[PDB]
Amino acid sequence: SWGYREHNGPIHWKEFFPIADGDQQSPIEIKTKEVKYDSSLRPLSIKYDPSSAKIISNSGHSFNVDFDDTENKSVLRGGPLTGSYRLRQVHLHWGSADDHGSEHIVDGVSYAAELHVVHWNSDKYPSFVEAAHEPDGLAVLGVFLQIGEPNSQLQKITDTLDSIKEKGKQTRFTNFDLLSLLPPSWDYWTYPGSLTVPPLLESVTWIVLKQPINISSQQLAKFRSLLCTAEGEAAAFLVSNHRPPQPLKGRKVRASFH
Ligand SMILES: Cc1cc(=O)[nH]c(SCC(=O)c2ccc(S(N)(=O)=O)c(Cl)c2)n1
Ligand SMILES: [Zn+2]
Repeated sequence: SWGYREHNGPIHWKEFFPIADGDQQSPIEIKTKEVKYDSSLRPLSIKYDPSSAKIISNSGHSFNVDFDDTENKSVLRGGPLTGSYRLRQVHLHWGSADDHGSEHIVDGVSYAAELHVVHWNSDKYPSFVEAAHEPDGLAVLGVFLQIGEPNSQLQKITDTLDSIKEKGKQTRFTNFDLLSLLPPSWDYWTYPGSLTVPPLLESVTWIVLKQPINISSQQLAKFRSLLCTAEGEAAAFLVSNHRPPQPLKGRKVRASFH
């Protein structure tokens, strides 16, 4: 099965999922002199209910905070989006070293990690599952992490990781104030792309915030202790789980600011 190890990592994914070589793949290099300022883009309209968070799990590929998306308590609107995108899931990407952990790269600068906040278009689709197969179905907010002072909201996640070390394990997790976790500035870049993991579907409107948030080196290192392997399998650690940048193939990256 797919992963980030030598045999099963990003270079080999095209072997099980050919769209890995598609024309709208993510992540990408963001080259700021090539981005087009677009005055029709709107500021982000963000509403996240801290009670929406319910469970945190180890998928084998990252941790997932899953949100109750039964109704429209936590939604993203504005930005490049038409209509209302419902919060589903938060997860993180990192690398084995603090200087190279993010998926999107900005003029060659990788960050220490990158948080993804995944939402789905419930104004057009009846479920996440249906939305995930259409070009306008998903919207992902990408937030960079840089090493700095410890982050008291991320401490809440790190404190759970010992209880979910094995692939498949879950624990309850709620009262998570995702709105306060975001950086001061919500200036962003946006482009049409894909999931950055298999099945790599080309259904995502990416919204990548320019300003990073801080995490300490000790908090970040805790994520690398997660196993990519299940209880009863030979242990291997998820030291790195970021996909390299993919060809832009003529897509327009736009900025909400200039
Ligand atoms: C978000 C979610 C909930 C769920 O129940 N199942 C799944 S399958 C994984 C998936 O669809 C997915 C994974 C990664 C991403 S990412 N790395 O943020 O481009 C996305 Cl948009 C979607 N994903
Ligand atoms: Zn992701």
